Amino acid sequence: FLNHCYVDTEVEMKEIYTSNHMWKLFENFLVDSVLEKYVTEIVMSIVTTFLQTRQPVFVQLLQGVFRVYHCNWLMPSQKASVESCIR
Repeated sequence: FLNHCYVDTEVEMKEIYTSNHMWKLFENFLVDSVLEKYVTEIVMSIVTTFLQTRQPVFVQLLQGVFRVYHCNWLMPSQKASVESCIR
């Protein structure tokens, strides 16, 4: 839904995106192809001007090995995580 609403997430006027943003990110990191979907959502979401959520993205790096899921996507996720850490 929200990944499909990423085309709606690139609107010119972002008014409810500032309030709902910073709330739906941490709920997405509650438990974690599901991992791939989570990675895509994480990639879509940049850090707003307001972090401590970077420890669960390393769970994606820690869960990148020791699993049948490959790291082409995992590598992209790691890069995204690095960018988030920089931000």
